[PDB]
Amino acid sequence: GIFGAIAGFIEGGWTGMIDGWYGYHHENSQGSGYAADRESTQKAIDGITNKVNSIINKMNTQFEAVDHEFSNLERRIGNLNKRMEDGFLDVWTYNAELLVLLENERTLDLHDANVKNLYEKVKSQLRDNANDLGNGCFEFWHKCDNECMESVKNGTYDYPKYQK
Amino acid sequence: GIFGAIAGFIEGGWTGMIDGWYGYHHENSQGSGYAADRESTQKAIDGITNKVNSIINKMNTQFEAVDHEFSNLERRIGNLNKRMEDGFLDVWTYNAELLVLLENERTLDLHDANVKNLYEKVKSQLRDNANDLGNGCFEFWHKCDNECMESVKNGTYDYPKYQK
Amino acid sequence: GIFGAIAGFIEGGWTGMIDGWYGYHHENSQGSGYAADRESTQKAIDGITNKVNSIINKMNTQFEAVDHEFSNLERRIGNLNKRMEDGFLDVWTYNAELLVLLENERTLDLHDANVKNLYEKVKSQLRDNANDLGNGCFEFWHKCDNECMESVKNGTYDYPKYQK
Amino acid sequence: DKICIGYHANNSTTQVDTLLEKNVTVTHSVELLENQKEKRFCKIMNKAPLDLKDCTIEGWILGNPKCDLLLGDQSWSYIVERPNAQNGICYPGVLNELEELKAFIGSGERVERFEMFPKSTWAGVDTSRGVTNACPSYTLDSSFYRNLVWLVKTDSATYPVIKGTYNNTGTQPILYFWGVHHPPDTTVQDNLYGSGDKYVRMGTESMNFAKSPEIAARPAVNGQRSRIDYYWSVLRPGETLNVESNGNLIAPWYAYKFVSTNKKGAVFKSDLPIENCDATCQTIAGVLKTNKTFQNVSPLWIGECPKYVKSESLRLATGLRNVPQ
Amino acid sequence: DKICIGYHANNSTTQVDTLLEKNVTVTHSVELLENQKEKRFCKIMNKAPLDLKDCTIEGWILGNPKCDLLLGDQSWSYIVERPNAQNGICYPGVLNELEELKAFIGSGERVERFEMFPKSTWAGVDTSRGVTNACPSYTLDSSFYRNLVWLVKTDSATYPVIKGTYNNTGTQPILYFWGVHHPPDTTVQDNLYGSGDKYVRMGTESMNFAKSPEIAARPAVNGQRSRIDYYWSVLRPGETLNVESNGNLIAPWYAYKFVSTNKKGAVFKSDLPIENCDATCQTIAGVLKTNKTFQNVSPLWIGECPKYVKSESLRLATGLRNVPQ
Amino acid sequence: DKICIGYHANNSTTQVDTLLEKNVTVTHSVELLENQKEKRFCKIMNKAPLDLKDCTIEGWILGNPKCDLLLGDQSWSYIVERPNAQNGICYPGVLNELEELKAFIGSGERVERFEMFPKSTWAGVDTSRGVTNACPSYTLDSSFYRNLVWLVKTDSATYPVIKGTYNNTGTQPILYFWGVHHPPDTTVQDNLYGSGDKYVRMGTESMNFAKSPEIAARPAVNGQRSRIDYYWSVLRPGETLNVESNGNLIAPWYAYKFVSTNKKGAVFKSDLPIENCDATCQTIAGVLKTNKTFQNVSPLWIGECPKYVKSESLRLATGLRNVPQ
Ligand SMILES: CC(=O)N[C@@H]1[C@@H](O)[C@H](O[C@@H]2O[C@H](CO)[C@H](O)[C@H](O[C@]3(C(=O)O)C[C@H](O)[C@@H](NC(C)=O)[C@H]([C@H](O)[C@H](O)CO)O3)[C@H]2O)[C@@H](CO)O[C@H]1O
Ligand SMILES: CC(=O)N[C@@H]1[C@@H](O)[C@H](O[C@@H]2O[C@H](CO)[C@H](O)[C@H](O[C@]3(C(=O)O)C[C@H](O)[C@@H](NC(C)=O)[C@H]([C@H](O)[C@H](O)CO)O3)[C@H]2O)[C@@H](CO)O[C@H]1O
Ligand SMILES: CC(=O)N[C@@H]1[C@@H](O)[C@H](O[C@@H]2O[C@H](CO)[C@H](O)[C@H](O[C@]3(C(=O)O)C[C@H](O)[C@@H](NC(C)=O)[C@H]([C@H](O)[C@H](O)CO)O3)[C@H]2O)[C@@H](CO)O[C@H]1O
Ligand SMILES: *[C@@H]1O[C@H](CO)[C@@H](O[C@@H]2O[C@H](CO)[C@@H](O)[C@H](O)[C@H]2NC(C)=O)[C@H](O)[C@H]1NC(C)=O
Ligand SMILES: *[C@@H]1O[C@H](CO)[C@@H](O[C@@H]2O[C@H](CO)[C@@H](O)[C@H](O)[C@H]2NC(C)=O)[C@H](O)[C@H]1NC(C)=O
Ligand SMILES: *[C@@H]1O[C@H](CO)[C@@H](O[C@@H]2O[C@H](CO)[C@@H](O)[C@H](O)[C@H]2NC(C)=O)[C@H](O)[C@H]1NC(C)=O
Ligand SMILES: *[C@@H]1O[C@H](CO)[C@@H](O)[C@H](O)[C@H]1NC(C)=O
Ligand SMILES: *[C@@H]1O[C@H](CO)[C@@H](O)[C@H](O)[C@H]1NC(C)=O
Ligand SMILES: *[C@@H]1O[C@H](CO)[C@@H](O)[C@H](O)[C@H]1NC(C)=O
Ligand SMILES: *[C@@H]1O[C@H](CO)[C@@H](O)[C@H](O)[C@H]1NC(C)=O
Ligand SMILES: *[C@@H]1O[C@H](CO)[C@@H](O)[C@H](O)[C@H]1NC(C)=O
Ligand SMILES: *[C@@H]1O[C@H](CO)[C@@H](O)[C@H](O)[C@H]1NC(C)=O
Repeated sequence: GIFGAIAGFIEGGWTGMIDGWYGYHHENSQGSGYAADRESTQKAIDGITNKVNSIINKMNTQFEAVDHEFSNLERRIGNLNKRMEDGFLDVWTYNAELLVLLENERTLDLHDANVKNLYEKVKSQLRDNANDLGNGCFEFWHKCDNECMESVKNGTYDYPKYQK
Repeated sequence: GIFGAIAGFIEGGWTGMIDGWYGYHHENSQGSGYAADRESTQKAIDGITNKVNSIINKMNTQFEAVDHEFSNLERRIGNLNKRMEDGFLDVWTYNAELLVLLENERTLDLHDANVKNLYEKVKSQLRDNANDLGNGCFEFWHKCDNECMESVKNGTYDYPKYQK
Repeated sequence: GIFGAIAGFIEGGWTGMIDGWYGYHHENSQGSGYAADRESTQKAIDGITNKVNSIINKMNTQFEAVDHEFSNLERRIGNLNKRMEDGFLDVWTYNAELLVLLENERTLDLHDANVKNLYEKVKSQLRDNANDLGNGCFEFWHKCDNECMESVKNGTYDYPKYQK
Repeated sequence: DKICIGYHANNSTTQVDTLLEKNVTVTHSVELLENQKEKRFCKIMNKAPLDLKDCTIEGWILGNPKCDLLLGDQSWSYIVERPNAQNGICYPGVLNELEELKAFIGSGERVERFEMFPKSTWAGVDTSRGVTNACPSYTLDSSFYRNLVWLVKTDSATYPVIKGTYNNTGTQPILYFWGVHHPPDTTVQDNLYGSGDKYVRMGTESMNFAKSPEIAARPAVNGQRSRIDYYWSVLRPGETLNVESNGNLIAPWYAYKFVSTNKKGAVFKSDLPIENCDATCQTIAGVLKTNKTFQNVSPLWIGECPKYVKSESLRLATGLRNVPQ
Repeated sequence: DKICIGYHANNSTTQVDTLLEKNVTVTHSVELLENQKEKRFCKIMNKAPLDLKDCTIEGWILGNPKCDLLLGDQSWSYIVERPNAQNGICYPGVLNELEELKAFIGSGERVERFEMFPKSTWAGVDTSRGVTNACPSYTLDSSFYRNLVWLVKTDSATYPVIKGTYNNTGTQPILYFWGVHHPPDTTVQDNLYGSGDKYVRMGTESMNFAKSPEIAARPAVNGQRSRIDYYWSVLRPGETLNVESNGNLIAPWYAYKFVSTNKKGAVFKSDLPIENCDATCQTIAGVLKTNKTFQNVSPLWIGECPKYVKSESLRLATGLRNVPQ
Repeated sequence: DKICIGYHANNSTTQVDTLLEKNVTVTHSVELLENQKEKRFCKIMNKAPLDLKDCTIEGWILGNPKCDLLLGDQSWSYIVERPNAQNGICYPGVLNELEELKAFIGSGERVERFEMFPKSTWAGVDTSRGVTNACPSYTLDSSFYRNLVWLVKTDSATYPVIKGTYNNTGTQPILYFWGVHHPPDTTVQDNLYGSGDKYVRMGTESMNFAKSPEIAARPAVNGQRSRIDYYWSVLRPGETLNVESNGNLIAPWYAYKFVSTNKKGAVFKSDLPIENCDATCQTIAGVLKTNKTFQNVSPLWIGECPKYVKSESLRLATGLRNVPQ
């Protein structure tokens, strides 16, 4: 990824997390467990459903060939017709294949950046109260229960409190 | 934004700043006030004027329909003509609509990245002499007058001096 | 660059490094010297060879004009033919020119991001054992010989060891 | 105590391509392109196509006696001609403007066969001896077209001038046919129509027609050295037709009331079976039942079909890159 | 002491769409597509179009007597035919190759009416009795076309052979017309042209023409059961034309010196008024006064117009996402 | 002790454009577009084109006596006609359906000239006096086409009916030609073919033809006021042709066995020299020797060529932005 995250410094993915695209794996005294960040997930989901539906929508026309026949002295207009039909066929084939390639590239880059930005979202909150390993895991200095983790998750982590 | 900045960690925008796209809101003993970073602004402006003029330029051809009439025994070539005109109409409509969608997406991403990079430009200069709140505001430890702020703005901020 | 690196905080380039696109210029007691990061280089190279070959591949059709002649009473179908040939010519010209512009933009952005991400790769490894100048050079606090530098390069830099 | 940031993965081995990278496995994708078809012809708008079977379009519309299965009224969503249908134009000749007639019938939905000129129209001639062994029915070795009539001088006298009128007072256009007989020599010309210069002429408000015989000996075709020039036209609502000839007239007899579709219209040359099923999209290659955007089966269809395209796959990634471990 | 980094915002509620997101308000955008037109026909290159008014192109160019408003010279940037113009071909018949003639005139800029064959050209015949109540002027119930002349045998004798020549020694091509009269029966043929087989023939360096009458009774049209076959051609600079007939000739009389444009050329079927204004782009739907790249008014235009397209809007974001608060 | 991160640079001044930025120097790029050509005609598939030289296609195929350089068999990868070739149709007339004949020959690869109707075929007439000073060879002032023969009544008697047959029992289609002579007056008609109504007729399985003379006086062309209507057709394998005429027949004599290509086929109007070189791509403008994807030389070619396009350059950046210092 161009944002360095997916198959980058975060070297792989959790088959464990089955309820979202991006999320969390906490680790504390009550236990661990996976849980997805529903917000940035639903954002990605809406944006990409949008991409797909816009692509399908723009592609909702058909050039239409015809069974018309041409005599022996109509070779020229016959050939004209063939060249036209093949022509249009060629440009629509090109448009489709190219658009698919390009869009896939940018879709992947999108996922990558969303991950990177979630990581940043966290690090920005926890600044001194933890240790950045550099593989996208954070090690606390203090204690974090469930109402603690939850506050990081729903973005309301009180840094003053745990800074001492 | 995929760079996290606009409507991200910088949650909103200043209607106050009316002289640029990206900029500053300092706060010191002489007072506050807004002021735009004319450099990265003029850069964005030139790049995007360029995008628009390139788009208009590439679109400077017209397929041209004709009033030609066809008899009762010219149904085939008539239909051929219609299919051609509609065909081309369809591909140009598609090209336009699609290009607009895509380009808007990437334009917005551009603005976002320019903001992010200005933020970075600053943080890189001021490293210890201030406190990163994480919402794109920086709180000094020392004193900063106007010839002080100005040096940050025009990129010549002397970090040695204020580090003690 | 939108990732800020090329002609950004890294203000220029090394004509010295002639064996890769991205790399290193170390500086220690045995001497200095340039050396390219063959991994991310070969990655870029493969990805961009891929881009070029996909572009050439998708463009591997030709609309084909014809020498066909039309009488004085065939003005209409003659004009029909001309309009068709010019039409297709126009759309292929547009597709080519536009695709070139766009793709160049994104290629450059790719190089920029690859640089930025290498920088990050390093900084992530060396965290306390060096000083980030902010122009993409890192100044050690400890001593780094050649088997030392090499371990940074091949990504196996032991941070515990040199942290004291 | 700690917390980690990461992303989804799964058992998926589905791959996509990018400008930078081919063969890239991802978590969730979608295929926009249909390649599956049912090799058959089904109904469109709950309306069934027309199977010409062992008849060509010419043989059908001219009323070839071995095409009597098709005789009378017909309605269709589309037309199916069979690749090696044997019954078309039995008596050697050319159908003038055949291709445009095929296009016109293609643009149709229904025909009503009716009688336009009873044999009584033609006065002082023999309307009952117009037959040839070139045109057999399944029940005799010498017949002729059901929609045409071969007028021949009465068993002695000469060929009088004969006249016909049909005033189209109805709301529908009429497709109709006639012909000119081109004999192989002078003596046959005389045996059939008597001597003297002969003509065939036809008038409407917006069309007229004149032609004389073109007597010469041609290669044998279905044992005939004579030819017939076949002609077709459409009498519009309000128009009326005058027929006038003093010889060599293959006179219209039956004709068709025609219903124009204003939509596309299809004539498929194919051997696929017509089955009693339903469909909302029908290619010459088969039926597509899809919700997908693209297809690579055929460019020729009737109904609402995906955009034809040459691609093998058009796979679009929606999920992220798959990296299980 | 502190300093903040941020971005612009404003009172704008203008929105755009992206592949990811619809309805997204932004600070500054631009609209590339014009949808506003002035429903009228204006001048092009300071040159005014031709209003045929109550004449069709046929009626204009053949010199229908009720089209005398248009008689003589004309120059145009483009042509406007009115949807329900009443005066075209008054005496029933067909204009051969009408569509190609319309295309040719479409490709023009100017005509100079001149006299090509004075009635004196035709010797030993009556050039003064060629009139019909099918073709009235606004001042008598029986006239004929201004550019054609109906030759009839002199009040007793037979129809002699008649001959005409025009050598185009000028630098401009000449558009001209003639006809063949097809009578309804033998006795009318004889009353007008006398007995015997009749022909009409015309020769140039690169064209020849022969035709005989096609005598039959047709449905009444403007009270006529006769027809006329109209024909048109272009005598090139250097070419010369020979006319020869012994009967049934509707002889050319007036003709046109024609100026070919080499540019596109337009013939608009429309009812919009022609006003005394100016324009650099003129659709069949109206005038566009724009600097924009696209338009959705019409695909048919003359002059320099934006690329026609089906879109409603083509709005392009230039500023950033608007987030005031 | 320290270590730095950075990127490549070099002596390159090669530039590219982006949507955001024009004139941007980069380290490595590639040019996808060819603009260089060799102004000449070379061989295709090791097969050489046909240089018509001072003959037009008409003059070649009809057997104009000054085109005898081309007489006999020919094979070609493509055809080259010269802009101002002087020898085409020497005796004034029209080649019917000329454009379609040009297209048909365009679709060819080879012709074998053979004799289809020896002069003996035509019985009781003069096959040896068919010559005109309109059609000189390089060795006499009065000849005629090598592939046609001008039949004239025997020096006294009248014109008998004459008949010819050729049964195409071979595997190749035959291109062949004939004509009808249109005299300028009655007395010439009589001097050549005698009196009485004359016809020319031709029959095959899938084609028939009848025509009479169209006698009139035309402008002088190559000193002739007469005309000839030229006609061409293709006798398919299995078909057989019957010729029958009692006057005014320009009879087929030699004809061609034709080989259809099924590939594209080209006829180039150009003055470029044909040289003894090789090529895998051949435009009307010259040869392209490239591995590049695009070209801006010409849209008209034979062989495997890059996609024609109007661009000046199509430069694609592969390396990064160049910033030496
Ligand atoms: C060796 C050779 O060429 N011999 C021919 C000889 O065959 C030909 O006679 C014709 O032969 C065909 C063969 O299938 C038919 O028998 C023709 O018969 C009919 C017909 O059935 O079509 C009889 C029919 O009743 C006639 N139709 C009417 C309406 O009267 C027609 C009609 O006369 C012809 O079709 C005119 O085209 O023919 C039979 O004539 C003779 C004829 O000249 O010529 C020999 O050379
Ligand atoms: C019930 C029926 O069908 N009766 C017709 C009868 O109408 C027809 O007479 C013709 O009637 C029309 C009616 O509008 C005109 O009156 C015809 O007159 C002229 C004409 O004006 O066109 C007179 C004119 O002077 C003649 N032109 C010249 C140059 O001499 C022509 C000319 O003779 C005809 O146009 C030939 O086409 O006609 C009038 O003839 C008669 C005619 O046969 O037939 C009845 O059955
Ligand atoms: C002032 C004027 O118009 N005078 C013409 C006079 O020229 C013309 O005579 C014809 O003149 C041309 C001039 O090049 C030839 O000399 C014609 O000669 C031939 C020919 O060579 O073509 C002789 C030839 O042998 C004849 N061909 C055959 C097969 O017999 C032909 C043939 O008769 C004509 O081509 C028929 O088209 O002509 C010569 O006839 C006379 C002719 O009427 O008319 C004067 O007015
Ligand atoms: C053209 O030539 C072939 C000769 O090869 C003819 O073929 C014959 O046709 C008859 C029936 O028409 C058959 O019964 C013979 O047995 C065939 N023989 C051969 C050798 O083919 C053909 O009919 C000829 N046609 C004309 C019009 O000349
Ligand atoms: C065809 O039929 C209609 C009958 O419906 C004829 O219409 C008449 O036309 C005349 C004038 O031509 C009118 O004055 C009558 O009042 C009409 N009557 C009706 C009932 O329509 C029509 O003219 C006929 N035409 C031909 C050529 O037969
Ligand atoms: C048409 O007019 C011109 C007159 O300008 C004729 O030109 C002459 O042609 C003959 C040969 O055909 C030359 O020898 C004369 O010297 C030419 N003179 C001039 C003044 O051009 C032309 O031939 C005429 N043609 C017809 C058929 O009328
Ligand atoms: C965050 O989580 C707690 C539950 O642990 C909930 O009660 C609280 O209201 C949440 N607040 C926000 C802003 O998400
Ligand atoms: C920066 O700002 C000061 C004014 O406060 C100005 O005099 C100085 O020259 C500027 N230098 C640069 C490099 O912008
Ligand atoms: C790193 O470099 C040393 C040589 O300095 C080499 O022996 C070692 O195996 C390398 N290991 C990796 C993982 O690259
Ligand atoms: C892509 O993968 C398929 C197997 O899934 C393989 O057969 C093919 O060769 C690969 N192509 C490329 C270009 O890597
Ligand atoms: C977009 O906004 C308009 C109002 O500005 C609204 O009526 C429309 O439904 C919206 N469409 C979508 C797809 O959100
Ligand atoms: C681009 O560079 C060329 C010289 O290499 C210069 O002549 C041209 O004017 C420049 N165009 C633009 C738009 O900067």
